[PDB]
Amino acid sequence: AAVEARNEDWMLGPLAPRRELDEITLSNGNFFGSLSPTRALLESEVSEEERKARVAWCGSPKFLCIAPGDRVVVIEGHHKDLIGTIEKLNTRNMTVEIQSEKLKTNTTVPQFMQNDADKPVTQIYARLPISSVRLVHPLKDPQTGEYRDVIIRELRPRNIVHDRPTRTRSMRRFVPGENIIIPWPKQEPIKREDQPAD
Amino acid sequence: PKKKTSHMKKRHRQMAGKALKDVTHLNRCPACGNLKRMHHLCSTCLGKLKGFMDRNG
Amino acid sequence: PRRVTPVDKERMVGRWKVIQKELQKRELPVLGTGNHGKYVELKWLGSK
Amino acid sequence: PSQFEVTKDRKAIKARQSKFLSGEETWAPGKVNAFLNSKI
Amino acid sequence: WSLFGWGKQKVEERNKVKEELKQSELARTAAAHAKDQTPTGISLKKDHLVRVVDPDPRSRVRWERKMVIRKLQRGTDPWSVEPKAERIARTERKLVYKTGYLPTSVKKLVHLSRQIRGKTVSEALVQMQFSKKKMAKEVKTELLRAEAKAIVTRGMGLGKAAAAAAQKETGAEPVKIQTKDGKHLEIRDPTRIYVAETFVNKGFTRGVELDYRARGRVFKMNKPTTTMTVVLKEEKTRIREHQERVAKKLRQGPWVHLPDRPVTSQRQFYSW
Amino acid sequence: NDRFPPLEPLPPAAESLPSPLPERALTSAKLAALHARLNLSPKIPLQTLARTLVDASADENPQFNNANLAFVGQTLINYHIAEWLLCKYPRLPQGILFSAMKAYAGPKPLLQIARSWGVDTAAVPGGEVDPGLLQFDALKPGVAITNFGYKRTELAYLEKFKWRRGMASRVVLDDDFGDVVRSDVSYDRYGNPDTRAAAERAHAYFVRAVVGAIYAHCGREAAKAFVKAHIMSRTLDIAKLFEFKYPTRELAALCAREDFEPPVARLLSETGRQSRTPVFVVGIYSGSDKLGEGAASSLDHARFKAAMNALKAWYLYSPGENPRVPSDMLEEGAKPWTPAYIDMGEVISR
RNA sequence: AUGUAUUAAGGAGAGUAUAACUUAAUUUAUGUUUAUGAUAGAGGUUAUCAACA
RNA sequence: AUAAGCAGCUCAAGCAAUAAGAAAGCGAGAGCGUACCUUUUGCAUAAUGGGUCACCAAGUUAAUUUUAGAUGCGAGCGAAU
RNA sequence: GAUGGGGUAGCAGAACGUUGAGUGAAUCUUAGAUUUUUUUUUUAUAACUAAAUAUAGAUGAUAACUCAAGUGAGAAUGGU
Ligand SMILES: [K+]
Ligand SMILES: [Mg+2]
Ligand SMILES: [Mg+2]
Ligand SMILES: [Mg+2]
Ligand SMILES: [Mg+2]
Ligand SMILES: [Mg+2]
Ligand SMILES: [Mg+2]
Ligand SMILES: [Mg+2]
Ligand SMILES: [Mg+2]
Ligand SMILES: [Mg+2]
Ligand SMILES: [Mg+2]
Ligand SMILES: [Mg+2]
Ligand SMILES: [Mg+2]
Ligand SMILES: [Zn+2]
Repeated sequence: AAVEARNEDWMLGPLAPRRELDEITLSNGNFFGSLSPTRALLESEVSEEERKARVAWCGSPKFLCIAPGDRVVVIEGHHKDLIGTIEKLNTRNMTVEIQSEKLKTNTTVPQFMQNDADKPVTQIYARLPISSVRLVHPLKDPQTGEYRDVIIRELRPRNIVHDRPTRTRSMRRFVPGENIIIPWPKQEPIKREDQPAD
Repeated sequence: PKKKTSHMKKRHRQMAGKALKDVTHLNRCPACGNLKRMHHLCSTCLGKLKGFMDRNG
Repeated sequence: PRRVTPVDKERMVGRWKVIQKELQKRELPVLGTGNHGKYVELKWLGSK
Repeated sequence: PSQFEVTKDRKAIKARQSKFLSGEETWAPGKVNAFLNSKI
Repeated sequence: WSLFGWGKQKVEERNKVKEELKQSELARTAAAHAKDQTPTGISLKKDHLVRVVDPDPRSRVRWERKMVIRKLQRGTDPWSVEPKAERIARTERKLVYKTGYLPTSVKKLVHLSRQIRGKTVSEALVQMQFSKKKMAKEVKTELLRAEAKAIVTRGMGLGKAAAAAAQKETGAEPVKIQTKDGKHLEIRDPTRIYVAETFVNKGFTRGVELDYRARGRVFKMNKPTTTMTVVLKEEKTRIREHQERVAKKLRQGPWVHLPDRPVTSQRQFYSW
Repeated sequence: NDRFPPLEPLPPAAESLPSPLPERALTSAKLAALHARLNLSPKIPLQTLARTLVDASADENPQFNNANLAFVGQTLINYHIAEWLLCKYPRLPQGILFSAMKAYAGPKPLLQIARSWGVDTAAVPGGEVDPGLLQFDALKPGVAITNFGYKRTELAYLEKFKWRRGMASRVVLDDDFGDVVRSDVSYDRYGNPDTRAAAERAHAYFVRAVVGAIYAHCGREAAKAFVKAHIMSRTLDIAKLFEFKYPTRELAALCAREDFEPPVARLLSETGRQSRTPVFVVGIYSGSDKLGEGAASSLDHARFKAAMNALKAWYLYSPGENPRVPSDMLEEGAKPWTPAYIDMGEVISR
């Protein structure tokens, strides 16, 4: 559709259509310039050899070395070289949500979960795969001692230790080649409460 | 049939004198002005007047 | 010594020096593919 | 096609049609069909 | 959010998507900021469309380089002329509309497309309202949708008020043309929409019925669905095509009594 | 870059010059082939043929441009055709003479002589282009050569108010073809009827320049042979440049002027009268002599056509196909000159 | 398809956390090594973020 | 829209490019020409076969025994240590 | 100023094309490799020129010579 929309803007000139005021495409049911929830949230399941490829640069699907709360830099797509903080971390598709206003994108809301006065299209935060983002952490200049931000291209787990009675583990992430142990981001534990039925 | 009818001899049978005729006997309705067939009653005014005589009488 | 490319032909005619100005004035990529990257819409969905 | 329930996208194209025909708004060429660098 | 996953999840998961949509509507809320959105909610900001309107900027950029080099190879040539196809696209509006899948056949609907061909949209709608065919009611609905697209998307049919002035305020003489078929028309509004072209195509198979004949024989009957395409144009296309036919008739020269016909046999001697 | 080194070694200050340098013409394969295509003598170096291809619109300098060669060439081409046309058809009307001079040495035929030599034009003038291409600037409006004709005081009125110009003043006031005298950049555009004129002008000036270089290097006699071989060898049906208004009246003034008895139209033959396509053959006879004959479908048209054929025969009188030219005398010793026929002029009638 | 190695009883019905399999249909423990592996965090359903024996 | 074409071939008017240059295509009109295959002494044959198009669909492999050409060794050759 | 020229059954010679393979960890490709089209040229079952559309850096295409065949279809009341 973009291959034909650009040839018309070239040819028609001052008669270029107003495609934003057009009806939906009955093939997929989307409006002009809007994605679909399945394609804007990246909730489509991926193969197991894909999850290992998306996480290849940061450990493995079961030893992931990136956590929510740590700033990352985008390295793919239109919004390249963008920097934001990870809000969510979907470990099923290996997709990450960055709550930046530049990653928003129109999406068509299905009418089975929308009132009759609500606008059909809304702007939601689009998610990215883990492979499309690298870690940004401030390091110290060994020559001058000045702190500056750098992009971490690879992470690997270190000092892994399991606790069989509790089925837990605690490891450390470091930068291969330079051996810079990067501390984990401040993660708040889930709030556990005592219910009346317990 | 002995042979298959060609594209020419089948197109003659289908469209030569079998073009749909445009209805030209259309007049407006005096009460409302809507287009109706000639010598015929308006379908939108018939129902409305037919329903207007059922409520009050 | 080397293959004559469509770029070489235009330089001989004289048209190339004008093309560099237009492409540069429009922010288009002269003799390149620019800083833009490969299509990733299908790659992000897990396409193989 | 005559029996399909008109959706929200078909109801907004009928309000624009009556706004252009009436004369309230003036039609103008589209500006978001494609992001070309020529802008002509 | 699928229709079969919306009920397979707990309320907490569902009630977490509503706060996402709710918080998305507080940022969307006088004139400069209210014109960046359509009534359907489509945000007309570049960053929000770049992912759909410009999915492949690496290929669009190179294609736009192909058209700029091809445009400078013509501006250099002193003998170049704008192609006839490039000059009409930027001067004459056009809308190609493909209807939905109609439950009929091609040999039935073909006669309903030849009836509205060449007629104006207003003339064609009056013939679908008073036709006896069952598919004429569907062609009247699909012709109203195409007209809405033409007026809104393409801008056609929006010059009436201006044209009505010249005819009456200035007592101007309207244009008189003759269609390719030969019908004489008198065009007072050159923006009037009409049905330039129209053709019917065949779609998927609606269904399959079984025909139980004698001797335990069965035959398959395919239920057909079909579509129609309408190419809507303004009356400026017919006023241009008529001037071309008239110019081609005044360019063939007049009829001469004694023409100079060629002798097409060459022989290596004189016969006179 | 490193993978694509430049095909032609050139200094960095070469894409800015208006035209390639003179020494660049000594390394181009297009000039060496163009020089050998026209069989030019080795007296004309390649640095001179290159100058002929640089139009004055690509270079404002008087040197490096066609301005001076194209002038010296136009004078020779015009003079050699003028004398040859007057010796071949001594009775041509002056308006037809202008049309026939323009039919041989005009911008239209000279554009075809340049295209028959395999002369490819350059897109835009620049120092980088090889000197073997005809380079000119078609977007510059004011480029023109110097002519002998003067500007008319009433030029504005003639165009605006349709004033009358005449055909006896055109010889002095106007140019050699009778026409009146003085009648950054963006390449996102299309051709123009004004640019097409500049394209015709550039080609004509080049063909004229080649004759200017032949004259300077090889001398007068070499230029005359070049014009005689490439320009005068073209064929033209001068009988097709005639347009008559009231020919029957003009033919009557002719016989009256020459003292011939009045012309009488006689019906030599006819067939198919009272039909859709009749044929009438009428012959115009001055006394017993038959001046001209014409056949047409209408009796009146046949009489008009017969009168035109008689007038064309008067004007298209040729002593010979290859007549002697007054220019044949100034060269090496030739036979004494014999006076050529001088006609009074075309008849002026009602 | 051939070769190598190992082994020497097979199927169905119904039910079940729809990768997980038998009304317990995701049981419970050991040892070792855990990024220099093997081939100093968050996470018990927002689960099974660990493989081998 | 006055015509009795296996729709090809030979001859060919004319139409066809807004513009310098550039005519593919369609073709009136004249003539020549009774599809293909199989099977037969012989088929336009009213003898057999085929609605159209796409795809699938037939002298191959093994052992054995020969011949020609080329080439290795040579009253030895090949095989094998 | 060489000689020769229809052809069924049949016999013989010489080639092209298709698929896969070796040389190949080779050559070429956003300065456009590849695009079932169109077009141009060459004694031409074939390749080539150009044009138009799309956009690939190799799970891409490829000359030349060679190797092996599930290798060439208007014909089987053939089959899908
Ligand atoms: K076979
Ligand atoms: Mg822990
Ligand atoms: Mg039965
Ligand atoms: Mg007839
Ligand atoms: Mg028999
Ligand atoms: Mg028969
Ligand atoms: Mg038969
Ligand atoms: Mg049959
Ligand atoms: Mg086969
Ligand atoms: Mg013979
Ligand atoms: Mg033979
Ligand atoms: Mg292609
Ligand atoms: Mg078959
Ligand atoms: Zn009424």
